[PDB]
Amino acid sequence: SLQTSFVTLDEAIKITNRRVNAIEHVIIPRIERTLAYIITELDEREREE
Amino acid sequence: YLSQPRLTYKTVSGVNGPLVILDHVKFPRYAEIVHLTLPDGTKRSGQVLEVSGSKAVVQVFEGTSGIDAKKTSCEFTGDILRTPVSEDMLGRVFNGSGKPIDRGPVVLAEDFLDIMGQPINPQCRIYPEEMIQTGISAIDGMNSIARGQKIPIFSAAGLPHNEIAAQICRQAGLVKKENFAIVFAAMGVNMETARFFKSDFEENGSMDNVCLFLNLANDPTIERIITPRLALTTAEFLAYQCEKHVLVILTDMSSYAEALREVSAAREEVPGRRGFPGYMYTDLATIYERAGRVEGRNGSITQIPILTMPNDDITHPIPDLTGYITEGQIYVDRQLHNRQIYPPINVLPSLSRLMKSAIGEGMTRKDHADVSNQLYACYAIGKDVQAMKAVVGEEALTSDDLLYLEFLQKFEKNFITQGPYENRTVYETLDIGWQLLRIFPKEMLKRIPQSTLSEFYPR
Amino acid sequence: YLSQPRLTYKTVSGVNGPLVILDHVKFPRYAEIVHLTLPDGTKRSGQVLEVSGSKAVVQVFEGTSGIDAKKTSCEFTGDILRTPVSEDMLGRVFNGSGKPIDRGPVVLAEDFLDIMGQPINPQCRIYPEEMIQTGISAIDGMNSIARGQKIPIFSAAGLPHNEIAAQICRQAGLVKKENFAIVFAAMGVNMETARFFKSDFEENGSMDNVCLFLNLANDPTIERIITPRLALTTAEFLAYQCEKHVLVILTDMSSYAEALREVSAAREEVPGRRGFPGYMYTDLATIYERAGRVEGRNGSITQIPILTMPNDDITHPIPDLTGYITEGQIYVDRQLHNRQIYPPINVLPSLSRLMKSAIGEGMTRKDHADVSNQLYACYAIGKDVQAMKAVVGEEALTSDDLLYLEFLQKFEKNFITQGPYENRTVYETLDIGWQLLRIFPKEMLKRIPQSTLSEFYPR
Amino acid sequence: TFGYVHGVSGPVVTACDMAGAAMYELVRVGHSELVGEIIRLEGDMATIQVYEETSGVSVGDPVLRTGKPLSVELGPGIMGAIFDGIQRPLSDISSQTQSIYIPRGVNVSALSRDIKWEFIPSKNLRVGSHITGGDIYGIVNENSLIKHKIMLPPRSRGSVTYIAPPGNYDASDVVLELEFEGVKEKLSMVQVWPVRQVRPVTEKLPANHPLLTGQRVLDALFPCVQGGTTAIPGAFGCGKTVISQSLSKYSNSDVIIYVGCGERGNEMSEVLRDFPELTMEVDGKVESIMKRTALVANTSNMPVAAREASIYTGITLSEYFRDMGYHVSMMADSTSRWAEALREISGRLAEMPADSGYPAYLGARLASFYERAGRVKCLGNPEREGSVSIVGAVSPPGGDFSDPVTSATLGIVQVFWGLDKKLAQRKHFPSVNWLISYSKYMRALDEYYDKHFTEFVPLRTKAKEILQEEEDLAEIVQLVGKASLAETDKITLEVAKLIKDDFLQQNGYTPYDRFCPFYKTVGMLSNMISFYDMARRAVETTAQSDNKITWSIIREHMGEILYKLSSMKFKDPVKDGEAKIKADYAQLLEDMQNAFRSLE
Amino acid sequence: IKMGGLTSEQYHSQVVGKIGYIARCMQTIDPENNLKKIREDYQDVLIWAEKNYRFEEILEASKSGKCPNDLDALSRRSLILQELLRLVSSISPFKMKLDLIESQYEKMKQHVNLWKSDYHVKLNQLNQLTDYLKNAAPTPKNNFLRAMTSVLQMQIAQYGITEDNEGINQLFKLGLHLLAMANEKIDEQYHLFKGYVKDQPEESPFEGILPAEDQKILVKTMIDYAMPKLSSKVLQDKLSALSSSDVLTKTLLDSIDRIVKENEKLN
Repeated sequence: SLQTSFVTLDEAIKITNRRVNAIEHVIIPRIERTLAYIITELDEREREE
Repeated sequence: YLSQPRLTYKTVSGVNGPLVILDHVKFPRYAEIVHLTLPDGTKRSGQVLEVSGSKAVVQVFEGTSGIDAKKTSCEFTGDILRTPVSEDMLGRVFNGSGKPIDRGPVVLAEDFLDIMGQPINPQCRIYPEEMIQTGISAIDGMNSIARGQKIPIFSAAGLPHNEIAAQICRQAGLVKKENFAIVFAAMGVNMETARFFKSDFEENGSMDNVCLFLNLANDPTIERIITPRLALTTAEFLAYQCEKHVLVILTDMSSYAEALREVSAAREEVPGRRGFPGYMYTDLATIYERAGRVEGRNGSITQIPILTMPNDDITHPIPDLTGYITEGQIYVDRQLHNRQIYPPINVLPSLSRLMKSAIGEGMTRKDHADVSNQLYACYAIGKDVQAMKAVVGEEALTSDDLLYLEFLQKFEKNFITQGPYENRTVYETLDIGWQLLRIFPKEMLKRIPQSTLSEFYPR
Repeated sequence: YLSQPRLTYKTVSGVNGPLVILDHVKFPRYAEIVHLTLPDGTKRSGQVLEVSGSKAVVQVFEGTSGIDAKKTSCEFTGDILRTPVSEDMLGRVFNGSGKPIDRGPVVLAEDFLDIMGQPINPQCRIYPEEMIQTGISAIDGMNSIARGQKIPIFSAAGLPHNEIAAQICRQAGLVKKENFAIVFAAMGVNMETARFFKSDFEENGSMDNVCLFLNLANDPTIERIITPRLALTTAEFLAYQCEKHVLVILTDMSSYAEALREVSAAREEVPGRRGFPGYMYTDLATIYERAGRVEGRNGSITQIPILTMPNDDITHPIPDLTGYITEGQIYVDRQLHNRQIYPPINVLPSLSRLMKSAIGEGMTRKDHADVSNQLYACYAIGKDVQAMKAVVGEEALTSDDLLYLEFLQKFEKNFITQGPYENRTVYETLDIGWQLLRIFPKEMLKRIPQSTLSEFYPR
Repeated sequence: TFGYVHGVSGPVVTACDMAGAAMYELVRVGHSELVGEIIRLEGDMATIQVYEETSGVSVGDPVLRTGKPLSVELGPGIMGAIFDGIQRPLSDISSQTQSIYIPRGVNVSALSRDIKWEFIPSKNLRVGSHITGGDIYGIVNENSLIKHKIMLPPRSRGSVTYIAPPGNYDASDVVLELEFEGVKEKLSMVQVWPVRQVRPVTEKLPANHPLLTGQRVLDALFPCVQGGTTAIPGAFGCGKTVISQSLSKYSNSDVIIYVGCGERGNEMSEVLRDFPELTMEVDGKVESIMKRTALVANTSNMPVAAREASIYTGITLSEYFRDMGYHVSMMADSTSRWAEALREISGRLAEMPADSGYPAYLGARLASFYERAGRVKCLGNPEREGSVSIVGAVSPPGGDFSDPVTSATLGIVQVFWGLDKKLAQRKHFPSVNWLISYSKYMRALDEYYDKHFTEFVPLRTKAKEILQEEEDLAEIVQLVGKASLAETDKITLEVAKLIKDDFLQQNGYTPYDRFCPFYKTVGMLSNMISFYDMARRAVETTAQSDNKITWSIIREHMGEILYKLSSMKFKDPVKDGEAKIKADYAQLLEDMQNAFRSLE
Repeated sequence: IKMGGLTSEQYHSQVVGKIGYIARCMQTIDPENNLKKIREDYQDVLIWAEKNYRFEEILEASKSGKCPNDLDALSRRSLILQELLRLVSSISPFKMKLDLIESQYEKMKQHVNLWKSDYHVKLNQLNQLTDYLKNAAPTPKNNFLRAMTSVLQMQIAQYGITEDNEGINQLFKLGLHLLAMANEKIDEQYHLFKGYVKDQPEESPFEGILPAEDQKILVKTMIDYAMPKLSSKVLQDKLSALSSSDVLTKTLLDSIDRIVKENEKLN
């Protein structure tokens, strides 16, 4: 029973760590770059006005 | 009638872009029409944009290139732009200024109508409740058009908005429980687009009932300021006086808005968003609001503008202010076009504000409203499920989420997708909608009353 | 004293928006107050916005509607706006410009003070030190306000920041282990909220301390500009001359910023960041920095500006510059508000920089700082444990996690949740804090020195 | 006397020889006498915003200098009248011209002077009696519903030197005549009042009575009051679809004034077609809604100056009928189109804009409009209390919440029924987003509720708490998973689904849900919250016990109870009377209690 | 300085307007000066009306403070008289006694907020019924409402309105229910009218409340309603014989029910 739970937990931990790494290395940087670009472009609109 | 001789001024005081400012003008008339004879005899026409004492800021339609002070002769017609209109304008091709370009004679006026139009009393404007069976299930099924409505086609560069407009033109017709006369106003359309539309009308045999106003890309860009009004004026003459059910297509309101911005920047007016004139809303409204039916008349003017959204941005001032005026919008999507779907109509952002009163029992069928509502709801939920899948993966999707994805796939494959020459009657569109809704169990069709689920679902 | 007669001019050269441009003025004074009579006898006030040569551009408090050249007269008072200040204006309701609206008499001046005031000398200001108790546990026990601090309240539209302001006005006072006064300034406050403030202060019996300035939303906006200056001139008179600890509550500084924007546009200045004046930082500093203790005077001026964070964006210029100028923040949370907690003051993002100067032996009590620190730590841990429980499940939680959840619930139900008319002395707030800390055993209160736990933990 | 046109630029004329002209005064520009309003003075030249198309207006054209500002004719004939943005009667124009076009410079009287009105003076008045502004000196039987009380104009006063006897009089006949300081002023039944001036009242009282819309979500979660100031999105599916006509058909209000500031052509046609055909039950008779409704129709292609003055005309008519002692519910179809008109006119005037191009005085104008609402002890001696409840529709670009018009609105209005784009896409109507929408009249309405619906306030509190808990739990259910939820969390989620789908979801096209009486709303919410409390009691009490109860057990046991709670929304007040509905809901509560007693 | 939001000129005009309106109300509810206590309580404002002045004279006196010029106090004092006059007028044919009038006035003046008083709501309901019946045309709904409102006015004059008499509450509720009921619910209108005449303690409620012609018309209305679906001409003749009754009565309705049951057996 312990070893079965051990294998299942190992797989689940790997999947969840992959999810967290994917978020914090792909999704969050993407949104941060989008926000920086949006702020810059709104600054440009204000400059043109 | 105006019997007094016109006054010709060689007093041009300045030229600035499309504007020609004259001085020493005897009682300038705002919006008056002027005829500029250039030194070499080239005759152009313009409209007095503003007057200040003895000055007059004419705006030349053909452009100011070649105009010089001391020699250009501006003859003031003494009247606003009154275009000639006749019933035989159907089956004719004119440039943006209304002159023939089909090698026919000049229009023998049945009447002279102000291009600005005559405002119609709202008390006697009939509410359009007759559906137009365009044959496009993405429009008939979910964004139905009522005869007399203003409903643009929002698209971008490279999308098939011209093809959709041609399909609507050649398939538009009432729902079977009077053929449309098409008035076309091309503004800034390349030669390919104008040739496409003209060939489409000739091939489909409708040219006898089509009046084309062509202002190609090479043509002057201040001329397209009057090109739509001209067209609409003719439409009005055909609709409210000749009793013809007119369908007005305006190819690129984006190019018309660019012409407006050009004139505004030349005038150094206080700009609006993105440099467009602060009064773009009113100028666009004076064009869009000329659709609809009226009491006592039998004709109508269905209006289908076409917009090229810059950067696919539906918040751009042109599409934004067009949404504020027109009753809905048909929205051509770049993603669907890239995925080779036709028509690439995205039914989530598009709507028809006169669909509710045009569909239903007696008009089309009992289930039309509910079927459309449930299709829209399922499509939105499927799009959200797709967005979630792109992040978390399909193995984490429940059975209902897989059902939503299957509905989305079959909806874009069977309902939206459609042959360019295939006109699906509203009933066939609704049958396809039901075949797609049957993917879900009745317990998941929350937006369809049970009285209709028990009648249409089990089949 | 000004003995010379006032000059009245009928030489109105123009009218433009809110401005009456008079000409042939004898040595126009900038910012002069000028009373103008309309053709029909209606009297209005105005302020000389700009001066040039012999001209004078008078921004009229009311509108320019009905004003005309050749008949409108304009008497130049010969002096800038000076307000009459006394101690008798404590317990009075004035409008934005100082005219009483409680059916009482006009202020019998003890002095005539220029509203713009002068900047308090940095070398004469003293560190605020002791505490001003607002009766609200969420800020008495966790964000206490020192005598001389400037600590704004941040909220969005619809949150009960005005109700919290009224509660603070009704309950504010000294710790008390008749030298206290409150100067309430309301700007751009709709009629309903102005009536709420007035009737609340009158009914609850605290009016003897409160001087109330009400600038309704539909009252002139230049009156909105001069309202906070009237309020702070009165506060300076009461604090630095009458030597009483004044608390100035300036409601909806966002409305004041809007009025500042309107006046800037009237001056024809180009918009600054996010549409607001470039000098808004200096103007907000001019308002806020009229506060603090001073050398050799026993009075003070605490400030609690209240802001409606537009779009709940802490980066907006008004909240941003207010945080740059002030010394703390009290956050009114939409989540707590929706959960029906009053006051919905979030204590995690809120802060009071000078809390340490406002607590301790002889000011509030020995254990104030330790109790506050432990309450904050346990609240943060409770939120964290709620997030964890949401993932692991209630069973998987340990005993300490259950204790932290219990403390979180009882803290939001007993400490934060107060009720509008529940006035808690800071000692009562600390007693409640200790009741909540006695959920945990002495060992988990790691942020409270044993010297304090041995004294206050028991019982 | 009269100036001359010096220049023309769109709607902005500039007329010379206007030495003595007053700001915002009315003038007639051109040989067709187009209405215009002086917006700026420069020496002896006046800039004029024209209220009609200026095409063809030539320099040197006469400019007649009328001495009055933009004002409306208030008197018999408003009810059932369809007006242009500047009081021009569209129906009378159509009848007089016999054509479908609005002639340029048409000068038909706003109120017909040929209709004989049944006028009955206040019997207690007499020759020599003292009267003041707002005194009801006669009543005109305008129609079966509205008794048009003829009030002395504000800022008028004196001794009645003649009061006409009861009879039939034109709108032009001299009906009263009073002397003050020796000067004799003769008053007919129609009074001219500037649209931009607030009509005086004795005292603006607090609003303390709900203004019942037909929607449960709006009536319960985010109440409105008589004399309230509400902002509502103009999104499709909601708004003009149900709420406006639902307020029209039945509500606490006694008059409806509906102004189409920037309405689309065919949507304005829809309004003008539907409204004259709606009916309501009054004193056991079905009567047309036009008998107590007036419409100020202004299409988007009409002149921008008219679009700017449309809101003011509407609110002035609403104020006039408020002074009568009525409760006038006003609907501004779009304050966003009004703000667009202000922006365009500001640009034409070459003023410096605020953020996003709007004039920096947009907030001031919105305040001047909205704050004219409220409940008031009307002027005049005969004591009465009226109210004007403004509901301003906003429609920002792409649902922007930072739109300057919306931002200026939120600082003024006390109610805001925000829009959930997700609910609209899902077709959840009304699409009110209950997380940012707010109503500041709950505190004022506590007095009304604790006397008429004593039990409603805790129900609303618990409903809001449950909805917020569901909002907090859904993030976690979708981010991580549904397996870790406690039983109480499951109760919260499923009760939130119940409330959202069958108490906050109201289809306004059905015979049973077109208008939901507040007794129905409070009874339904009482049943749902009673179920919530009792189910939570069960799951919590049986926790830490052998016979544990879980949400699954409850759902499986009493699927009938859940179905009945779901069908509670189907009760039809028209045929299922109030007593019947209350008895049915009490029976549902009894069944719930019995089934939980069996479970326990 | 603005007072109550009005320019001081408008405030001082409103003061004299209120004084004149109070004088008019007093002249209306008591032209004979019977209500001496009320006259004394309002004497300070009626001095300017009993003695003849000009509008500008009273305005100047108010501006100088000689007149009572607290517009809020004047508004309250005028609202009391207006409510009393509303009570007197709504029952104009059924005038009440002096002592009752003065007691009603005293309870008014004692009330904290007369506008929101239950007294005001009851007067609003009575005025609603009376306004409905001012131009009403003959029909069973309108006839029943007229009779019921006449008896309601009688009871109001007898017991005033400050006393929440159960009979008056029943009359209010039934009259409002009949008013709100649709004109096509004839059976329900007759049901409510007969239920009222049943539940009135008096056996013949309308003996002196209504003119003889209307009493006979009500009896005729009930007889006509009973006429259809009668199995025998003899029973119709018996209905005609019952028609000889001068006014409606509980026993008359019981006789109608007896004939109805006879027809139930016979039909």
